[PDB]
Amino acid sequence: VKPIFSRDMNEAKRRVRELYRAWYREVPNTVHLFQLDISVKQGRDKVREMFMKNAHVTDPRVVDLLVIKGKMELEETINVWKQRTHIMRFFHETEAPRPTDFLSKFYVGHDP
Amino acid sequence: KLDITTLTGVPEEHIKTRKVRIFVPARNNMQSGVNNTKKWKMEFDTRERWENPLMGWSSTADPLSNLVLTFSTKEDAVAFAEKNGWSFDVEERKVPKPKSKSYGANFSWNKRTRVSTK
Amino acid sequence: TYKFVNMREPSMDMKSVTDRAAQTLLWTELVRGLGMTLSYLFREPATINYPFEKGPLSPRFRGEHALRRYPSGEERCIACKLCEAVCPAQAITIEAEPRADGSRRTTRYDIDMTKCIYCGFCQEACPVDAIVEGPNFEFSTETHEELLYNKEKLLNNGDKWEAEIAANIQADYLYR
Amino acid sequence: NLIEVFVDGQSVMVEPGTTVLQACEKVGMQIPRFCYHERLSVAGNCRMCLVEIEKAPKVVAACAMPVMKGWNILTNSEKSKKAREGVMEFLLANHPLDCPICDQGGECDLQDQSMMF
Amino acid sequence: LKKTTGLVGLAVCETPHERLKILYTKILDVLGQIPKNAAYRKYTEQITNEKLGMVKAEPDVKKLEEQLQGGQIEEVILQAENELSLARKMLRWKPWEPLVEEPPANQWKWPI
Amino acid sequence: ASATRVIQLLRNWASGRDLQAKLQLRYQEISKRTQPPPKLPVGPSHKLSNNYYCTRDGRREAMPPSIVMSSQKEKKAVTPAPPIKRWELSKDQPYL
Amino acid sequence: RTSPTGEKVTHTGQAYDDGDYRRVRFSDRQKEVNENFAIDLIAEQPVSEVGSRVISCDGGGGALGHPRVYINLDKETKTGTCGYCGLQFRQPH
Amino acid sequence: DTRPTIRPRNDVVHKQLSAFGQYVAEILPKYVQQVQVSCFNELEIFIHPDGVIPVLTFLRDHTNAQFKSLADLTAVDVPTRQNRFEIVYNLLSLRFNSRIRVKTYTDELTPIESSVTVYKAANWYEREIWDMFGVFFANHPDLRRILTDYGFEGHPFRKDFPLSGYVELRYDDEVKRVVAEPVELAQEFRKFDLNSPWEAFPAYRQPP
Ligand code: SF4
Ligand code: SF4
Ligand code: FES
Repeated sequence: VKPIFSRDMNEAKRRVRELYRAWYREVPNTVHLFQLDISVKQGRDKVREMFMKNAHVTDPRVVDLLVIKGKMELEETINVWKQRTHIMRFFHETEAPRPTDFLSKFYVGHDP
Repeated sequence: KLDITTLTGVPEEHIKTRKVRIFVPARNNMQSGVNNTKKWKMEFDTRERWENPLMGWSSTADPLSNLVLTFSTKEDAVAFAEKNGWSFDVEERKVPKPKSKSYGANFSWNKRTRVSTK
Repeated sequence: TYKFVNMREPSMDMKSVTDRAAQTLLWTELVRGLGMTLSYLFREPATINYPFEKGPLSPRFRGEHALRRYPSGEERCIACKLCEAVCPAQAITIEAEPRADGSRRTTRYDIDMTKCIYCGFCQEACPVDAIVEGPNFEFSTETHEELLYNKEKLLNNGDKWEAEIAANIQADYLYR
Repeated sequence: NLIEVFVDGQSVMVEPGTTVLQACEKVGMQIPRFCYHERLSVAGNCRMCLVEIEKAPKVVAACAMPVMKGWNILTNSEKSKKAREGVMEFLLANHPLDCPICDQGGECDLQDQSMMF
Repeated sequence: LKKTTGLVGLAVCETPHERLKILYTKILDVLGQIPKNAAYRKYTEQITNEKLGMVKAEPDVKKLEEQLQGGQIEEVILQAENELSLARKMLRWKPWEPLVEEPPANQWKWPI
Repeated sequence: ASATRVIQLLRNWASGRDLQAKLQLRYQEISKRTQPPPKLPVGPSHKLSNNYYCTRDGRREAMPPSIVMSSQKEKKAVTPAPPIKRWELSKDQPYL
Repeated sequence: RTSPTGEKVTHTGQAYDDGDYRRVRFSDRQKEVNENFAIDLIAEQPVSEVGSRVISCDGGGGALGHPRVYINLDKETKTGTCGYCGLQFRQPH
Repeated sequence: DTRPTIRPRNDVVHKQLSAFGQYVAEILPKYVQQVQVSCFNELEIFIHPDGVIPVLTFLRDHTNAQFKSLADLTAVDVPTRQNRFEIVYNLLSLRFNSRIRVKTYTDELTPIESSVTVYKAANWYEREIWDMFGVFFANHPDLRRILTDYGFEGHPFRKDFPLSGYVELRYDDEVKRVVAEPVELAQEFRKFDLNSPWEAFPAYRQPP
């Protein structure tokens, strides 16, 4: 199939690393500009966590699309198009912890 | 294999815990029309529908409780379910048997098909 | 079949040039607009003394909903549920059971005025003129919950505005 | 054994003794019907399934009439349309205005067939 | 001469006939660089020859505009420029070649 | 309007027009708010004969779009339509 | 009528039980209850007598009522009841 | 038929559009796959997805096709196809007073050449197609969210996207900000099964 930006996973992994460097070097500015009440480590760990969620992906086309969406998210953060509400949406705080144990799920509700 | 799950934006709870059913809807027994039993349909699994305290309306926390996708063939539905990482459950289409019907049998001479009233 | 706005050259006659210079220096068009708004000053204002004076309305006005009753006193609603089916905002919720007499009477008829689009499709679909958007439009509430009307709220509304609702129906039903 | 009949010109191979309604169902045409049921004996009294056979001057009842080889069934011809409209008009002549109060409403064969034919 | 073309951004050309002839000759050359059996070359050559003959036939600007039915002569010049650019691009695209690929099965079937 | 002659003259001079003629406020020229009952006419299909729906079913006389060319198994150049005729200048007020 | 808790009962029979927290919404406020139970209002209407074997009721007013329906009056044990109106009719006996 | 209820049919425009469709198909056989003229006189040309720029540039610059105005640019999601997304181009020709349609197809991954170089209006239309459906347009000057929320995830106009979405907003007093939470509805959207079991139009009957 026709590629999007890369023809090999190695080429696709290169763009992921480039995005990570841009994201990693942006977190100190994001905390400073948005006046976040978190630490630089928390944001950088959060960036790592979101990258690690899409770690099982093997199709280079999907990898390119994820980086394309990754750059779009970074542009909003750099340009302060996002707000403190948008930035802190990754750090789910109002959401109560949902246990993943069967017995805990059994006690709560009919959730399969 | 297509793994668009990371691009659809669906949360993880509604990708793995779900159970998509692929079937041709059964004919509404109240009617003889069969136009609805021609296209394959895809629906999710029913979940909790509690009662709203204020008005008694049936509340829900299932965002996929109203999704009914229509497909031309079974293979397309299976492919679409595989694209989004949904555990599909295909039910084979049931077609009514060809039946031998004879109006003359209503007045049979030596058979039980002879009717007593018209 | 078409017209040219602008596209009008000015005459360069010495009289016309002098008139244009006088307009530029003495601000003739500015004084013209000043006179226009001064004339508007001495007009009679179009304000109405609300709430003592109310703006014009028509018998077709779509306002607060109400469930009407037959002259006999019984509800017209026979729970056909097509007013709920036609409602584009899905604001109507209807549940029905065979009443003690055996008639088709709703047990729940709930419309959230906070979701309704005041389209009228409900009053136009009802085959017995039961649900009818009445003439009331000033029913603002201090809380959100008051806008989630029950069957009791609608029935009460209908009994209050019946005289007017009937009169409006009588005035308009020939167009429907 | 399969004889050949035509539904709107299209060829179709059917068994001997097959009714017109089944021949039309084979190609995908569902002739309107009230009295006919697949699991009941053929009655032929509702007269809604009347269809025009090409070159024939009379409209047969598809629910009862068995096909003959070479027949061309004109499901959507003008004779069939007029027969369906007349039968629906006769059915609805004495039918009560209970649609709002009738529980069959919204899933009524008489309503849908009146809307369509 | 015409004071203005009416349209904003379109300037009056003091030499319409010469410009039209030059543009049409350039278009004809670029079409001559195209294979003969191609339908684009044949159709565009026919149109350009008709327009060039009409230009050579009538020296009057307004009568030429009425005969061309392309609006004002400056619009005709712009159309000729666009046609020349299109011919140059089609020289690279080469659309006279057979179909790239047939639609996949039921790709243009409606309804579902 | 309930405006004195002096006020009306001042208003007309300041505006430069006769405002008392085309008053914006409505006093009596409006239609009555209690109109007589109407009687609307029936359409062209309200007849008891020669009115079969098959002869007037526009919704069922539509057809699937006609396929003109499918890749699946000297002509003159053709425009999508005749070129648009040049518009003509208005004869009421050609130049505003 | 009044529920044992002291709360008026609606025409549908709904009344919050004493062991129901939802009754607290009526503490400083009222419970909206219609005081014109339709079932009581229709039964008040008398049964009209018509000599004909089949009559038709439109709810009164013509186009301002309900779809016209025809009611059989053959059963002498019962009275024909309009589906929409609820009015009762009886053939003289 | 005739009489007031039916809509009059104009054969002249039908013939003209069919002729122009044949013309376009002859000129561009490399990309044109199918040509149709609907009964209400609307011309559609079906183009292989690689033919976006060539066919549109031809329809914009050709002397016999001056579709210099991009009326619309939308996508249709049909999840029953391999290429579910169907990109539709609506063009207007002020010179010949007619309109034409160009339809291509694309997957959830295969990109489409951006027609910004052809029509400058295609910019925001392609941005909206990307935002709503997920179709990526290559060589696009600025592709990003145009209609959805800034931190929105998912493409809503897809047929498999839920009507109410997956997340909802509210103001929390603890965090002093608007927070996104999984969607919970006080009343569920009552899905209606409205399709009649009887065939309505015999002229569109698909083969068994
Ligand atoms: S209000 Fe009218 S339309 Fe709605 S359920 Fe009652 S009778 Fe039917
Ligand atoms: S006015 Fe419209 S939106 Fe409101 S209840 Fe009636 S039909 Fe529904
Ligand atoms: S279906 Fe009734 S006569 Fe055949």
